[PDB]
Amino acid sequence: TESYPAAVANDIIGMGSWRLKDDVDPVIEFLVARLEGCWREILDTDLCLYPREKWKEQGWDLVDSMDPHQELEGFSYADIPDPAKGEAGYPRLQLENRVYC
Amino acid sequence: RRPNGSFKEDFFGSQRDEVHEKNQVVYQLTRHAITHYKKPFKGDYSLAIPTNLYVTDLFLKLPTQSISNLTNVENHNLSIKNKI
Amino acid sequence: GFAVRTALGEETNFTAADIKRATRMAKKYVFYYGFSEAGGAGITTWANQPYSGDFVIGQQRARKVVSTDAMDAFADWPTVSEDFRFDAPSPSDVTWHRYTDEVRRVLKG
Amino acid sequence: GGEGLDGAAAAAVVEEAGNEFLPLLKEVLGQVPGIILTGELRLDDATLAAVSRTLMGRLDVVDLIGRNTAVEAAERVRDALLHPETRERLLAMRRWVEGGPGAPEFPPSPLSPEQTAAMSPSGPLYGNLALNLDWWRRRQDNVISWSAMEILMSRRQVDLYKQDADMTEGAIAKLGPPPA
Amino acid sequence: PKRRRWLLNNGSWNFWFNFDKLYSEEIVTTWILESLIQTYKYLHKNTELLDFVTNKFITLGYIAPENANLQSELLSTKEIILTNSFKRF
Amino acid sequence: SNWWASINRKTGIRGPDPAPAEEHTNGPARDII
Amino acid sequence: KKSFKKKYKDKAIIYYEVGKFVLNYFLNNQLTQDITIFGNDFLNLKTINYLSLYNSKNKILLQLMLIFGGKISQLLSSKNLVKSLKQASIGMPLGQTHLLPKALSVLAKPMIFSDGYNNQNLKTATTLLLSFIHKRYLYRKNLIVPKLLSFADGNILDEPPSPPFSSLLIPAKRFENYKRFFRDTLTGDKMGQRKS
Amino acid sequence: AAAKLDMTIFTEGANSRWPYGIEWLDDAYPKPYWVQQQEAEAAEAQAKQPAA
Amino acid sequence: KLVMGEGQMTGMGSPDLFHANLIAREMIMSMGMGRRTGPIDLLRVAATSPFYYHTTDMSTEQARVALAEVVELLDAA
Amino acid sequence: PDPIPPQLRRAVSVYEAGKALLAYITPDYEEIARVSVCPLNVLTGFTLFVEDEDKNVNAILTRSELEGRMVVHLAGRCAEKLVMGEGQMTGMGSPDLFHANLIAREMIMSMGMGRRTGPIDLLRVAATSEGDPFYYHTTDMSTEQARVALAEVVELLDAAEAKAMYGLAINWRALQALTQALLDRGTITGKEVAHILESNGVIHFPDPYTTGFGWDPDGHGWHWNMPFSVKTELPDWYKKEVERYSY
Amino acid sequence: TAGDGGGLVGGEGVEGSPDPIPPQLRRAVSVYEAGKALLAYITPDYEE
Amino acid sequence: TTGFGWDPDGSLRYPFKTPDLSGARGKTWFAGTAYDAPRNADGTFKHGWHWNMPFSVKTEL
Repeated sequence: TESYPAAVANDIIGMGSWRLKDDVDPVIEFLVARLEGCWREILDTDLCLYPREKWKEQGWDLVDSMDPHQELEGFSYADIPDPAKGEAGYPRLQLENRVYC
Repeated sequence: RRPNGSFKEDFFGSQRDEVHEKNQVVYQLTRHAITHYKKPFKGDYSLAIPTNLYVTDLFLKLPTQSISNLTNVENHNLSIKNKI
Repeated sequence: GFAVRTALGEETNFTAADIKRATRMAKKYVFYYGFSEAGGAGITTWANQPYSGDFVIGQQRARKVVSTDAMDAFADWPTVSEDFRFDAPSPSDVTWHRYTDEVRRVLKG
Repeated sequence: GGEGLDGAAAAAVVEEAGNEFLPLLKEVLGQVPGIILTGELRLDDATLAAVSRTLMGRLDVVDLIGRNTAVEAAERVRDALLHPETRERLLAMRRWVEGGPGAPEFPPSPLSPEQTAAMSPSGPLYGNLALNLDWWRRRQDNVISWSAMEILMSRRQVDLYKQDADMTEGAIAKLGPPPA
Repeated sequence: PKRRRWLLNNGSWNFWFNFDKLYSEEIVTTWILESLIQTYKYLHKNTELLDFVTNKFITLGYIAPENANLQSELLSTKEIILTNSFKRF
Repeated sequence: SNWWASINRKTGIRGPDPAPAEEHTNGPARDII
Repeated sequence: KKSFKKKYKDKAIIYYEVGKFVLNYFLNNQLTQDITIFGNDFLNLKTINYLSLYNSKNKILLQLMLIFGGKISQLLSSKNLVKSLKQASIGMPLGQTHLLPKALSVLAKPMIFSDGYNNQNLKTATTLLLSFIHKRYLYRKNLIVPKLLSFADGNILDEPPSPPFSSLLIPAKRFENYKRFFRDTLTGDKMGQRKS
Repeated sequence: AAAKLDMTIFTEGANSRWPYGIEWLDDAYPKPYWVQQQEAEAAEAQAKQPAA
Repeated sequence: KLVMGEGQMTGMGSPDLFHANLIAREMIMSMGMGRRTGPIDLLRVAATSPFYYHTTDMSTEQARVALAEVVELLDAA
Repeated sequence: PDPIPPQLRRAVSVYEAGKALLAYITPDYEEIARVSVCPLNVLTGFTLFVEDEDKNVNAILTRSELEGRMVVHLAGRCAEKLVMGEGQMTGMGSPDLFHANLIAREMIMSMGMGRRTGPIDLLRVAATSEGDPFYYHTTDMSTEQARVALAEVVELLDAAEAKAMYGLAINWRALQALTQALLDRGTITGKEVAHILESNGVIHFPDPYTTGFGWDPDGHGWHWNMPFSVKTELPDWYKKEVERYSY
Repeated sequence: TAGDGGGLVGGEGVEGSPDPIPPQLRRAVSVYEAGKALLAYITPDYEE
Repeated sequence: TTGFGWDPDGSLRYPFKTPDLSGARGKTWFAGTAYDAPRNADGTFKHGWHWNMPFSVKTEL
């Protein structure tokens, strides 16, 4: 059985299970992975996740401009194609947040 | 188990039995298969009742499948099985 | 069986023992002996000849010879030697249909 | 002539076998207006024989294999002419396979000398050799048919070949073009 | 010994009986898909918990794929960690 | 009344009284044992 | 080189077991919302029989969720390599040069490292569902009519018994030539050979 | 009159020819060769029926 | 099925169902109580100890009719 | 002299050259031990691979490894078709075809890698009580299930055939060198295969699971998930008999 | 219940057999047996 | 039991005698054409399915 220090661990996880990865630039990927790995390795005895009724119940953890009322249950980034130029909704914007205490 | 057969009067033709005793055996066999299901001491570990075998194959065995839609096989995806 | 049914007015398992016997005979009527009209004459492309009882792992009883079922088997001449046995190719399930329909015609008449 | 040929067999023996392939191939090449046949494109018997022997096989078994098979192979040999990039490759393959005094040490390559470098490590298309087999497929069908003849054969092949199936007539009349 | 129970080769291929395979296959397929989809929909809303527990488990220890020559249950430290992780995230 | 007069095998078989949907559930473990 | 390959392997392996235990804990300890408990995930034959015969559809769906937690966990956490392979580089879908790097990525399956399920889970799942279907006649009871009745499809019509029962040697003598024909014409001596 | 039976006899009368009263038969089996010969001779005979 | 709703049924009664079926089989294929099948014996007991109890070599078009009659007996019951 | 005729020697040499070349440039594949064409004037040929015990069979196989094996198995038949023409193909490459078909049926019916069947198990390898070492347990399928599985198997196989053809076409010079070495010597070792292939500019296949693809400061149309359907035509008597038993 | 199979007992505590036999599974058994006895009573000349 | 049975429409016999593609749900991939996935009454896909899932769904026609 083998173990690894937490720095090596947070480098294998990477931008682990963000839902909007694969469209994120490699520099932004590097920075997000490093920052969140630092939070996980240094503050790992008190790092809660922010109270969910403040941000994650309204659905502000993944925001799409083509589906602001969230009728696709939060899979709009997959069910809806990209609008073409001049179409209603161009240009499309999507956000992903994470908040801790 | 210390060890009826109809394969003897079908292919070899023995028929070493009066018709009356054979008829009586048929009567009692039908009545026993049909009406001795789950009756104390008359209906027990008896292979002459088909519902006992149904229960056995329902709980012990795993789901049996239908026949196949292939050719050169028997009914399932298999060949004819050894004669001896 | 038909007498019990015509007396009681209701079917029974007595018929169950009759038709079995009759069915055997009816097949022997159509296939082996060639009495029917299955083909224009009664000659059929397949029959099942009996084997001798010498092949069965047999026993012996102290009984008398059966009246009909075993005294009518005096007319059969079974097969006794194994390398001279003839079995034609089995029928084709469209020919078996018509042959067993002849068996049915005999029984119904 | 039937001196002792029984009359019954003396009629089936003058069948005019129809053994060979080139007389069948020319009846098909006669449908394209560009080609003229010798002994706008000018082709002779040596070129046709070599192309066919490369693409189809032995050239005097047209009766053993059928006439639908020959007609399909003739369609393919017709489309294998009509542009020289493949014609020259087929002739060079024939010549290497025979192996006379003029065997050109190997046939030509199937890829242009440009696309070989377009997929070399120093090229735009190198990484394409790393994707799944799901990116390499040459067919896509959203409606799957009840026949396997319609899955692993092309449409022209189905029309030519379906008369040999072991199905009823109402079944065979359900395959190929709905023109019926 | 040929097969004698041909029934249909006109719009399908069928033999005598087999009047129950389409139904059984539809049932099996739909049930497996629905189960997979409910699993996906649950895990889709708990991604931070997945990341955190993965970090902890990697630093605790695990058996490498190649180092196994010859996961049915969890040890005790891993259970403390998983319980607290459900409480925090 | 005569509810048994309107019993249909295609559209669904149901008695008169409204769907005794009582149920409760523990986890799969506390159910198996 | 080997570093990245083992990174992929280990990430897959850890995400599997993490997602599996997370679904275990959730279903056992939080769907019900005394003492925290952890299941043992093994399905016997007696247990399959109990679940097949006496439980509703939702109990079966819960058992299946337990079986597939780990695969879904791997799925949620993998990097689709198509983007990385066709951005660091640039008939068949690899022939399209038009479109947009974003919609040129849905033309075929994502390049996940760990795809394809594990045979034990598939065996378990299908065994459970097949027990349910074939030992429980919901909505179709007229399908008990052909049970324990064989219709004599591929065989000889009237065949008499054999030495264990009847000391007659003709059916075996014909079975031998049947086996000769099978070897010579249909199969061969081994898998792969055109004929003998 | 109650001493009769309803036993069905399939190949009876008009059902003495190729379909033999089976309805699903021409969707399971290609028509044999001797059946085709029978149909041909019967067609030509019955077409000679008006001309005879 | 009438009380608990047709969805929440268990396999508890699958053996008794198979008993009833068996009755309808003998009445049709062993006692000649069928109407279109009449008095003929069709079943054979498979001498063995997949698992089968009965065997029959009747044609396919007669098997159709006999099974239709078993089914309508069960529907009426 | 030579007991063997020319064109037979040429065909077997091209076959073995194609198979060895594609087994060389494929990542994670085994090591070539011997490539021989008609050894001792016995009409035969083979490409032998080095059997390793470092392999632990309990290790699972990823999708890319199985696809690589499929391509290697189709390589030799595609080499024949590309060098000598379709009309000169023999049936010599039949066991390779059999093994490629085994692989493509087990990915779809044993590992659930088909997107249209799904996670359903229909095949099971099994070892004999020890002729071949193994056999398979199958499951009786309907016509719809079986046609949907067949479409996928055909897709896999023709894709693998296209990849083998490209892998041979971009290495024409090394293919020529290898078949000429075989025509002249008739038996070469793995060491010399490597040497002949490297001195002629062999081009390896990329491996996508060994690169970084990251970044460090130290340097419409189709959709892959479209819904499908199967088309069937049942008659009316058939629909009647299905409603009779659907109750 | 034999070498393995099983799945019919209900009081053994093992993973097969739940300990108190949940109540929704007792209502069903009672409904079953009640329907069977009711039909065997109103049938003329059945057993007693 | 003579005179009992079921009628060909389903009734017991005693002895003598479109989805709404309105909001965002209309912007999904094909959304109306023949290449769309099967939908429920309210416009959600059939089994709870989304184009993300790794398995396709069988269109009825």
